[PDB]
Amino acid sequence: SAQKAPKWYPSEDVAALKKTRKAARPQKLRASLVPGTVLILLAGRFRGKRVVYLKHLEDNTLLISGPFKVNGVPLRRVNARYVIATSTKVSVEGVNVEKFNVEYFAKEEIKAERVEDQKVVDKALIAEIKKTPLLKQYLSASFSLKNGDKPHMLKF
Amino acid sequence: AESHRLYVKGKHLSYQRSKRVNNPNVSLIKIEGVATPQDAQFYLGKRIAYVYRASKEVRGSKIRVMWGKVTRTHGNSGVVRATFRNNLPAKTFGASVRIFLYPSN
Amino acid sequence: RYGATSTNPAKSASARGSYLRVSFKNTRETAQAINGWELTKAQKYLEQVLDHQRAIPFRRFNSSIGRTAQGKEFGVTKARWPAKSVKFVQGLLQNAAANAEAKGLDATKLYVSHIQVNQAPKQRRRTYRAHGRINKYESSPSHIELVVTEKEEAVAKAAEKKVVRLTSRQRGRIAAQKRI
Amino acid sequence: PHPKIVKKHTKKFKRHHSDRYHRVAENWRKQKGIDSVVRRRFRGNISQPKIGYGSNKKTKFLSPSGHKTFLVANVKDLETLTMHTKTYAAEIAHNISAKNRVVILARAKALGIKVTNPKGRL
Amino acid sequence: GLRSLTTVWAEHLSDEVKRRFYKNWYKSKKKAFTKYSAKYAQDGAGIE
Amino acid sequence: VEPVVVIDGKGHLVGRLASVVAKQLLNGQKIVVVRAEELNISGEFFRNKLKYHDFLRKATAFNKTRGPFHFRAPSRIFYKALRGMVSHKTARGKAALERLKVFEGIPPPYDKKKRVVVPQALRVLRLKPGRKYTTLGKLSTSVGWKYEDVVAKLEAKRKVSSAEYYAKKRAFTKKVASANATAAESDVAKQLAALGY
RNA sequence: ACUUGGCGGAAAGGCCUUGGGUGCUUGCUGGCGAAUUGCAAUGUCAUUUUGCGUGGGGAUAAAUCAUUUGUAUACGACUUAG
RNA sequence: GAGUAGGCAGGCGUGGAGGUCAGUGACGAAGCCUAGACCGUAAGGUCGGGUCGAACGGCCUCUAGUGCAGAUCUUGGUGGUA
RNA sequence: AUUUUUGGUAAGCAGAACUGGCGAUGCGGGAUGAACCGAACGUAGAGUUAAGGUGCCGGAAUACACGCUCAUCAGACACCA
Repeated sequence: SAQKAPKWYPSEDVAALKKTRKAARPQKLRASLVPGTVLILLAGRFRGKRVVYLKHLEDNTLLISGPFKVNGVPLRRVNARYVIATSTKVSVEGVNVEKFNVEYFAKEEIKAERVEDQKVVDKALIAEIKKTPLLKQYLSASFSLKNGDKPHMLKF
Repeated sequence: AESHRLYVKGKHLSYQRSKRVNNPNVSLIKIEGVATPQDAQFYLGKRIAYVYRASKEVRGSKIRVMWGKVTRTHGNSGVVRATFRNNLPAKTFGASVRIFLYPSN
Repeated sequence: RYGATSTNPAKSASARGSYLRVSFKNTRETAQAINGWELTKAQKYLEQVLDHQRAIPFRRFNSSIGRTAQGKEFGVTKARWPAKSVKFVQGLLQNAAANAEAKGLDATKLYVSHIQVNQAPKQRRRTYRAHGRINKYESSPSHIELVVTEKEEAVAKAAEKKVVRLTSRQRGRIAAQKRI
Repeated sequence: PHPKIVKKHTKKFKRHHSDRYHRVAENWRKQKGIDSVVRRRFRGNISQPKIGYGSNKKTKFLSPSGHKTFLVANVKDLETLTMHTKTYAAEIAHNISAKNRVVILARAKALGIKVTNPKGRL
Repeated sequence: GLRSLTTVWAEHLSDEVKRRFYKNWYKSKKKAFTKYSAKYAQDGAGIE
Repeated sequence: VEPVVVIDGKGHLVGRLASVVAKQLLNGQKIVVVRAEELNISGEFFRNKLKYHDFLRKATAFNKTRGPFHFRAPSRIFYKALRGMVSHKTARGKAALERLKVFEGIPPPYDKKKRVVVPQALRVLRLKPGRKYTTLGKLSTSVGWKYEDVVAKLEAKRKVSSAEYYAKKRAFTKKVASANATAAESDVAKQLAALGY
């Protein structure tokens, strides 16, 4: 005997968890995020881009696409904690976003369907945009903080 | 074109200290262009990072990042308190940090 | 046996001198003046410092000893001419060089790679002090042992790779800058 | 399964003036001086062992693995942790011969008991 | 205070004042003010 | 805000400026002070002379070398008053004072750089009209500093050349303001006056 | 990147200023491209100290010791000489 | 939930002793070395690597010439001054 | 040590009364200090405060408000110099 013997060994049978009292409720998105708003992206590949808000998803992310023919941003998920909602809104009463769900962005080069349905939504968006002056050039241009610019003072 | 900025320029002033004793867990950060606690309350809960350059490529790049978040305001004159994932090293008193516009409003 | 060496025993010869009655402090300093030299420049230097042309720079055991101009060579102010030490290490340089020839090493590239002076057991005499006291009067002999190796260039060349680990974001940005 | 292990004081409790003097070992010894700054607990001196540092009773005697270490001499001693594999980690004693380590590691993997030491003694 | 803006010499410095700049003189090649003396190659352009 | 700030030390209170500059340097903002010989101290010339003579007499008795060095220049009087307000013995303090330069007058590169002031350390903004003040140009020389009128020559030269520069810049800015005024009553100018710019 | 005349000595090492050339221009209409960095991860772009091989220009020494002197010298050092 | 003097309790460590683990061990006991590891609030315990060469350990109990930094302590050795 | 109090010119002197402290006590403050102020202490996190402060050293208003003071020996926080 290098070590004598512990007489009591614990019951290595694992216990069940207590019945958790918290069910998932639908997200309270801030009033400033209305489908059709132009969002300044804050992080990722497309940080400091201008993007167009299209749909709220099941995953509490935003289905957005700054039309690929303005800023090279495809139909994408974006987190709402990484956007600054501008006070400028494009009319989105001519786009079928009902196609897109969470399994659409299952990861599992680019798929032919994904490129064509990008072009379908892009046609409707760019038709709505070209009405308002300078808004394609705005959406084309990227965002950056300059000197004298104080985020807390800057309205959007 | 020239500008690429998507953070505010913070500076590591000091730690939370007494007249003598210091608390290296809470680091005091001065944000550029903030005056009062009212102006500072925009930046409450934001993500501050300290970007610095070592000489050894660790996992792709020689640049390393020490992450934190703004906890609350400090004093009367718009200073904030920041807590970092790992505390700051103190040799960075006067070094710049980046105050990102993460969790947004 | 023979304190830590980082050289090749196939290309080395050594020489040992145990319980040699020389000032340990003087013979440590002659050894540290001669260390990392060619054996030819070393042997010549030890005959020069016997006939008072160059001096052994005393670096560690350099307490209240007279300054000298022959120190300026070594960037010191204080140097000396330990005849006894220089003669003992000369005897051990020669004996090492003989072993290095007997094994078959080119005597031209032969450079002293290791030289170490340890302390021997102290030899015991008694002096006689005022008011009828006895004191110790101790010699501090030396354990000298040196190594001479053949010089070889073309090393390091060393060592390791850039066995890199990346994230989806890193690898994606590499794939982007390539597409650009 | 276990709660995330915390240790309130990780670094060792070195005896005062163990750094200063060689006669003094760093094996913790209570400062019983009448003027000792370590005993009187002045701002800036070393910290002393206090029961309050005591590790959580659910995380106590667990390794980083999450297994209570059990010293094992021979196969007879290993064959006691058979219904206790989620609970313990066999550790061969320092004085066991290489051939006896061959037998234990064979039996350890055959029953499915985690071991911290050998290594196979190459 | 005052500071030396520049000093200009004559091309012909005697072996007297040349000896000044050496401590083992008679081993030297005595090359002091060779290039400076050769700055008088044309109508002392560097000097004027 | 700027990478390096340049402060015109003229018409400034020594200690007040020194405190402002001492905090800037610890926060890690590179600053140069110039025209350090036109600094000001509250109270008449004689009071600050006596304050200095009280400082002069303070020396190490047993070897007057290693004792407190009494630096006489107005730049070095400011440096003393600023090094007082920083923990110069610490590595942070050494690094903090490394971000500072002080000059008697406006030398090169700074001769053609923009010069700021610190309103909370201006004599004109702070001292009650009626109170008497010192000029570090007169005090510094009365206590030892030799280069009073070397700096007066070099400043008088710089101010002649910089008056010529300004007279050319202003003569030009007349043409720029006139052409910008004749750009108004344009479609673009009315759209800008609507957006506020 | 190159030329013109200049001006700057306080730390001027920088300011102007010609003609030219060669690029870009969001002053304004166009036409393609960008996805997959997958919902963020600094997501790398600045400024130094550089030896390392290339291929071009350029120049081709001194000091120390040992010897010597005595304007100097406890020893160094100093001043000499070859 | 502080604590000198002080009391009491729970343990850690050492030389031996009775019992037990049909304990470990020349395929390497004990000892020593280890900017290697793990456990313990701690006293301490355990493991890896080296050197080494003949014994030693866990546990339940018995027993004591049982734990050192101080005694201008003892013996022996070693220094700085040098 | 505040208060009452004897001797003594007096004392960081000698001797009493009640209480609170140091001794045996760390911690925040009075720059420093056995005794003063604030608070008494297992190991941590968060929040809030005490006494004390918030020009700079130094965390924190070169805060606001009404006055006074100019000193060729200014003044600046109780015990306490």
